[PDB]
Amino acid sequence: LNIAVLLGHSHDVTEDVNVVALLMNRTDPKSLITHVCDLMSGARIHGLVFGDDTDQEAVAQMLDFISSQTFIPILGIHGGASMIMADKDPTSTFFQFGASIQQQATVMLKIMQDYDWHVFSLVTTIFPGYRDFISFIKTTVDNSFVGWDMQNVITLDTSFEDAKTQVQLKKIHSSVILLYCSKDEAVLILSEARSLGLTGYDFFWIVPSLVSGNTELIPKEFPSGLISVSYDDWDYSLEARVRDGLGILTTAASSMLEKFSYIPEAKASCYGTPLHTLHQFMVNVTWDGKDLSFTEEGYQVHPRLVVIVLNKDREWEKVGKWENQTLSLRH
Amino acid sequence: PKIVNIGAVLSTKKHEQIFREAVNQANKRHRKIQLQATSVTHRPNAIQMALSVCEDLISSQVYAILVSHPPAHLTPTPISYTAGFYRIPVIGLTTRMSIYSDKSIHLSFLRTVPPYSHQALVWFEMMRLFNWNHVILIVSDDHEGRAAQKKLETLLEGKPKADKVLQFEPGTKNLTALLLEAKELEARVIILSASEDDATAVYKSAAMLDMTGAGYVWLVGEREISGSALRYAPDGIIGLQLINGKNESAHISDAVAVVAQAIHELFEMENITDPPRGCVGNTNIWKTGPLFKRVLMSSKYPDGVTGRIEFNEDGDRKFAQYSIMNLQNRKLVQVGIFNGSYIIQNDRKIIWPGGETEGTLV
Amino acid sequence: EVKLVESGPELKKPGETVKISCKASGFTFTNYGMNWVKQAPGKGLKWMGWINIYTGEPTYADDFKGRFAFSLETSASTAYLQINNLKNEDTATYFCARGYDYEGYFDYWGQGTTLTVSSAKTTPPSVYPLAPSMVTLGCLVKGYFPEPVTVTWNSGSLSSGVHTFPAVLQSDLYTLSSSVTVPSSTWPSETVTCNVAHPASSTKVDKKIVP
Amino acid sequence: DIVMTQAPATLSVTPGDRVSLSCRASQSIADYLYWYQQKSHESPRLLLKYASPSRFSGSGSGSDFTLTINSVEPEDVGMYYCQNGHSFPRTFGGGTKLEIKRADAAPTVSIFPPSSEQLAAGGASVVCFLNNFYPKDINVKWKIDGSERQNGVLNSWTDQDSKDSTYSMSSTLTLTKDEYERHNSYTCEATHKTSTSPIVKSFNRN
Ligand SMILES: *[C@@H]1O[C@H](CO)[C@@H](O)[C@H](O)[C@H]1NC(C)=O
Ligand SMILES: *[C@@H]1O[C@H](CO)[C@@H](O)[C@H](O)[C@H]1NC(C)=O
Ligand SMILES: [Zn+2]
Repeated sequence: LNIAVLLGHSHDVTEDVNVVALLMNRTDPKSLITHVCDLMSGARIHGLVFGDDTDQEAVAQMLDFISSQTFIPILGIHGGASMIMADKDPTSTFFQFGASIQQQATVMLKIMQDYDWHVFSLVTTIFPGYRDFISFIKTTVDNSFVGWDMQNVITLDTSFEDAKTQVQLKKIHSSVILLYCSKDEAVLILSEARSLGLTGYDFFWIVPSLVSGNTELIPKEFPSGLISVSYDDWDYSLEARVRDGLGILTTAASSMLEKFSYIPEAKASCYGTPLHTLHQFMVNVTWDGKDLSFTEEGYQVHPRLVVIVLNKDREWEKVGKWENQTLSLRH
Repeated sequence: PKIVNIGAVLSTKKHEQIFREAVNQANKRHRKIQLQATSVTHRPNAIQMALSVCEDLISSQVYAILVSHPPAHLTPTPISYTAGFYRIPVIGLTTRMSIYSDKSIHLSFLRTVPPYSHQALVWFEMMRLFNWNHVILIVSDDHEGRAAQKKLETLLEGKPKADKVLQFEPGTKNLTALLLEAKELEARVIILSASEDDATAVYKSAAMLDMTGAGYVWLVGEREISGSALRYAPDGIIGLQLINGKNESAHISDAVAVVAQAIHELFEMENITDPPRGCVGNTNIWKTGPLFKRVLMSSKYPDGVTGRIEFNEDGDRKFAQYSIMNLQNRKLVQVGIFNGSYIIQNDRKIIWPGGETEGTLV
Repeated sequence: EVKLVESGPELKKPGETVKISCKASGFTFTNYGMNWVKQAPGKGLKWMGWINIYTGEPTYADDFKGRFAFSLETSASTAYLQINNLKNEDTATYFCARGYDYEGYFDYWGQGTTLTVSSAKTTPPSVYPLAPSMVTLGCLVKGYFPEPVTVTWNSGSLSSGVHTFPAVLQSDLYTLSSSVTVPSSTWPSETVTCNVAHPASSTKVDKKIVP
Repeated sequence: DIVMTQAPATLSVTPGDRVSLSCRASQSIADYLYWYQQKSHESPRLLLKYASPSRFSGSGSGSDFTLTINSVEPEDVGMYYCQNGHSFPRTFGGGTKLEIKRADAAPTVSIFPPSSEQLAAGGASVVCFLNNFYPKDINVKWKIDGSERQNGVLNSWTDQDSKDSTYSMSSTLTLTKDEYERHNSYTCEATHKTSTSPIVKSFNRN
């Protein structure tokens, strides 16, 4: 019934259903808790649709924590709230509009297959998720046919001295490079690879959405011709994201009208349990053309995956699409 | 002399006093950098605990936060998320749950205590002491049982045909079909990894198939020999007890000893920024956060009260010493300690399940 | 942005009842304790008690055991202080200080609530301006009761070089004076205004200074 | 009940010296010994936490504590209380007033005759301002036609300034309208350390 929408100043956005719209550019842990708790007390909210303008992945960590304490369904729509890293707490109702690491690697492998990029090297840090990324593309290459010659994976550590990252980076001897690390670490790795002559057009760097992140904040250390798989598709308008988020909640509310005969009233206050929540009837929702169903881990099943390249004008160019029929449609 | 603040979330006020004294003695051990102690006790709810980290701890620019448990087991989580937002190292002192070893959730988390899963390091050592080459591993199908299984099988493959694994959903009381499969696999040494409630269910069903008797060796950890699990535990069982794992004063004065050493190592480097001053209006991480975490995990403190203090790649404590307990005549008897790399033989008699005797020979 | 704003000064006859407020801001209200400190005009600090905020559990002192009561309103983030059966010894300034970690140090104080407990008629003050490289002017506030009176120059424009002197008791009538030193190039070429406000009488008077 | 006793209750330091204010306790209170600074017209401010600005430092630990100021500033003028936070009831110390040394400054004397608004309303008060001087010791005598008068004189004093470090005083001579017009000469003399001759400021109503 009563739903709130929190967004940032990005993408130029200015404003049964009882939507409460607000906009603030403070996304620290205290500001996130304060907004949601002050929204819960003073407005019996049954669901939240959140988005921000930063690359802070820990915002999704805070929203999941708030959702398990307030019992409020929260939908990460844009920014760090939509970055997939930690698995959703089972006792929470926090879901995000994004893809998993294995879903991006399937697209990354599909790109290399269609361009006969069989020989490739692997470059990862000790950042969480690297062993998941290595294990997936290794088993997918070892048994199933998408890569032929994969150089042994190179492990890095951006926190160490440049000399340490430089000595380890020269071991790459392949034209295609899969680079998995944080966006903060990528600024340092790609700025040093440029000094080693490894960011030219005779090399193809493919990075997941953990490196690209926001399609709006592009660091200058990203070399021209950087290939990435991201889900902040600028054509997936922010106006449409909240429409999909609202559609999931309203459908989950009407589907919770009969199995139980009510809608869970908002909690009394954060500052000094329900028999039924909207946890079910929400992970299995179809709205308009595509199904917006989630997984128990938190991420989407059929996400808006897209392939982007960094133009020489310091801009991202959309040259691929995967969301259609589980196939890669290059341009 | 510049000020370097250290945060803490402790149980009682008396423990906060010990924390300030630990920091006080740290300043006596050498001058150019003075450490200050900032601490609070636990809060009623997790939201107020999270808000207390921002308002009371991060607002004072803490380089690290020590977290201990409240009086009367996942309470470090609000401290982990809030301070880990800025990549501030959080040092756990009491919690032993294996969920804090997953850097995908708790990236900025360390521990002066090992998780329950690292008890497989002692199980692996006894398999070498008695030349055991075939064991049965019964774990619960939860986050705690998966980690004990993976840690044990990793130590075996790093020289899984040496061990069979049987899992069960937690809360199950009908373990009749489970143990029957264990008996049909030529079982001799059974290694169990489950909670105090789930272990009690395994022990009761063990007395049904007469697997409590003279033809089996039971090797367990700490939760399986505590509380109701100890009442139904088979006579002659062998469990573990983490030495100093429950003090909270030993781990306060040891965590401070490690943090103080790592702070001085840190300021020997160039380009160092101060930690965030409060939460509100700050969305970027502490730039020195990741580096200081790497300095902490690389720290080696051998002169600790709880033994040598080193951390692994996940921040879990290494070189932790255990107590090998053997239940005989309804009383736990220490038959030896886990030195930390070896098993020191204690001149006591091991009584196997059934009545016969042996010792931690050779 | 942590602030503790108390209610205004009070005037009560012996045997009445006062209720002093103390609203908080900038922090989670239910994570701290609220202490109450009394200070007599010439004397020093005396601790009255403390009330836990998460649990409305007051803890009064032995001297303040009987008539003082600590109230709480978590919805509005405000603590109260109620005093019954007032004596002549209750005339003091009452601070509310935040208890750190409930029972720790007092890290944030209020501005203070001045309480006057006597049986005298409250009279509005009388204002008489004083006129004579640097020129110093004056303003005389001559008979009034009770004590709390605020004197400002040019509504806050003149805030450098102001000497407001403490009042003197004179048979239930206070009297003070205030001086303002200004350059010779800012008078009488510029206008000088003496502001006098008396909260007990709810009166404000403004007197200019003309040669 | 624990009694907090801090001695001395008054000190005079030089701008840049090192001050050490001690605080003693009857019983042992571990390190639960807080410090507060109450300036001229403000509420007290928490200085140190658990016996430990960058110029204030704390030492001592059970029954004997100390508050040290490695470099006193003119804004350090005020009161300093030490609070016991170890046992109920919470008790404070007696306080210690911190005055500061300064260079001798002659007072600025200015006398003001009774205003027309007051004479037209009964009574007459003659105010005399002596502002911005050091040290604080000063004598003020009222003279009417060369005769010293002490009856009906009200004196008030300001605390030492946090920026100027000087003192100021006002002296008012209260008479009746009959007594004021009865005479002619009204002087406000004063003798201070900075004066070889007594500073006199007078006015003739004629
Ligand atoms: C160790 O812990 C026990 C109980 O946990 C406690 O009684 C004892 O004093 C502690 N010893 C120390 C801190 O040396
Ligand atoms: C463990 O034993 C080895 C050799 O027996 C010895 O080097 C080591 O010091 C022992 N551990 C401790 C903690 O003393
Ligand atoms: Zn976007």
